[PDB]
Amino acid sequence: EVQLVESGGGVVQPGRSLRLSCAASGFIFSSYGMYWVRQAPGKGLEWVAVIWYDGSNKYYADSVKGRFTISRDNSKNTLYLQMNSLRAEDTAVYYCARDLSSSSGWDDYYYYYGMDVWGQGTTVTVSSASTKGPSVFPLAPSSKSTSGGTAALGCLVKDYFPEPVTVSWNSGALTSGVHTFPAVLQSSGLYSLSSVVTVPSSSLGTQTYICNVNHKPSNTKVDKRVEPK
Amino acid sequence: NLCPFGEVFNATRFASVYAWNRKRISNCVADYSVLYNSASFSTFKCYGVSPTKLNDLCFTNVYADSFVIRGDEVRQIAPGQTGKIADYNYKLPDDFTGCVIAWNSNNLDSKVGGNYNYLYRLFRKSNLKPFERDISTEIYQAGSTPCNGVEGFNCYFPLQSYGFQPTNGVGYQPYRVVVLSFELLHAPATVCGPGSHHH
Amino acid sequence: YELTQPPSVSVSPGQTASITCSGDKLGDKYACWYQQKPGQSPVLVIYQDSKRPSGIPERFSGSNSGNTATLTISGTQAMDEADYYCQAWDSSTSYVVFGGGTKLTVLGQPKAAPSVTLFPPSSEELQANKATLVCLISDFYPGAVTVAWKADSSPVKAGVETTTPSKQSNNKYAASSYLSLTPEQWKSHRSYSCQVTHEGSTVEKTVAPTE
Ligand SMILES: *[C@@H]1O[C@H](CO)[C@@H](O)[C@H](O)[C@H]1NC(C)=O
Repeated sequence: EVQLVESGGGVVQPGRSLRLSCAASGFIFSSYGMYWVRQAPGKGLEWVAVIWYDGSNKYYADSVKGRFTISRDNSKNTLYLQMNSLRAEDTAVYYCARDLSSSSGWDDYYYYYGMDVWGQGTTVTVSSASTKGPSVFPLAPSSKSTSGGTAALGCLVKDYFPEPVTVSWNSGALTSGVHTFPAVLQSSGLYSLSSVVTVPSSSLGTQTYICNVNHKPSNTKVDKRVEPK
Repeated sequence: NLCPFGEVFNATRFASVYAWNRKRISNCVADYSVLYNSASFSTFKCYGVSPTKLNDLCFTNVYADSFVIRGDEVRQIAPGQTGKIADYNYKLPDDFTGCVIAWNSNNLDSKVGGNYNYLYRLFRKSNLKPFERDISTEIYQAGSTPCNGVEGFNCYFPLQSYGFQPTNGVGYQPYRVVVLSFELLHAPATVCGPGSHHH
Repeated sequence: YELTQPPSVSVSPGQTASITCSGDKLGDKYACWYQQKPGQSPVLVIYQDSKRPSGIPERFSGSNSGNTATLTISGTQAMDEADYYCQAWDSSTSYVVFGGGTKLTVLGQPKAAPSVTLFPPSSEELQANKATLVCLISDFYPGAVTVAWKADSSPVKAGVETTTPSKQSNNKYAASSYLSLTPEQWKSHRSYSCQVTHEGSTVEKTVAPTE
């Protein structure tokens, strides 16, 4: 099986630097041009760099010229991207990709066609610190939720810099009617999201509703009961 | 050191045009005067550059594509030509900056009885793109019925051989060609003339 | 050098779908086409203008002429709904160029109007000296929606962050918008309103500091 595996992404502070790896297996790596391509959240694919089958020729996109360095160890089946002077607009998933054309080795000729193999990506978030856990506030169901067939209630999970947050209801017992939203990145640099559940109006007296929020990186866990107060 | 142009031009054997050979030249002092002052070249057309001031400039890379064609096909090694060669064998781009060099190789590539080592591509499903090279021996289908073995109704092998005999007409004699393309990327310039700022 | 694509293209299942890609003398270079479904890596569906990689369904075809490359999907299917990018590697300088992408949508569902619920700031958050209005939009099968905030029919300028639509479990879409306020300016307007626009049809919901 042909396989590319990216690694080395993470959270990193702007102006600092970081080295990504891409491990190839299942094809003769030393005989293929290789690419780095990135995708910022909710944006398109951006070409980053490209390197010849032997590392002789290297080409970079203008946005990263002078700051990034592409390289390969053909003996170790590996592609590297050295990212220096990281700006905030570098936050993205970074894919390594292989060109479908292979050089036989005999005369310095190479024509790039499509990129047929892609890794799964490695995520690089470049933010200015502030690794905090969230504050969870309840979104009570109001009197205009009460007069439909059913009613909505939720949890606001506000102001937590480590993007990864987990939100269940009643220790996972409550599953249907639940949408947890993607987070917004506030200009403050901190993330914030909401989870909501649609629920029978008449059950607001009997059935209790607690939302469970787990923010691993800050070792935060919060249960919050949503009453209709 | 001196750029190994000797190894490219005075090369003992040359390539078929369909499988044109490229040599990247880097990290050396290129004395271009040695070329344009060998007045043995039958064609020496340069596009976009000075004749001699190349001897003062530096380049990231110099690429030398080389091959053998017949004389009357040399006119096809130029921007925006059509013909068997430029369409199916070696296409130059329209914005080409570089030099085309050709000379008659009858005394080296013809032999009494005929030389059938130098080939060219006769059939292709479409035109080559600039600086593309194709060496597939896939069976060309001109007819309607698929071929999968060797030949059938209009199922031609795509390559044909030049027949280079010493007594062929000048237009049908073998010419050796070398195409120098110059590359100036935003990186260290490694191929330099002796009259540059660097030395 | 730029390659420019249509931002979105929708198509009913079974219909033919076409995505264009325009650039200067693009006919003189080879064009590739990549498919990317959500949370997946890209996959090559067309290379060399028109060639189709090994294992790619035959309904994917491609052309390139003049300055326009065109990806065509005959008999478009549910599993073809994705973002599609074109790409060109310039024969010169070995420079790679992607298109802006195209959100191909396959209409496998009937249009559904959004369900908007506006939450006023929780008293816990007020006791914490902040105030956040939460506008939750759910059950709109066509993904696109537009949000607009207002303080007493006067349009709110800043303090708004809005999510892009995301599939819920029933294959419909949902989105959220948040408006940040200090408790002063919360209490100092008669009402706030969230206006949600979906396929030309707008619905608004309103809250007041009193209620
Ligand atoms: C090739 O051989 C000829 C033989 O006389 C010589 O004059 C010339 O300098 C050599 N080198 C090149 C680059 O042609």
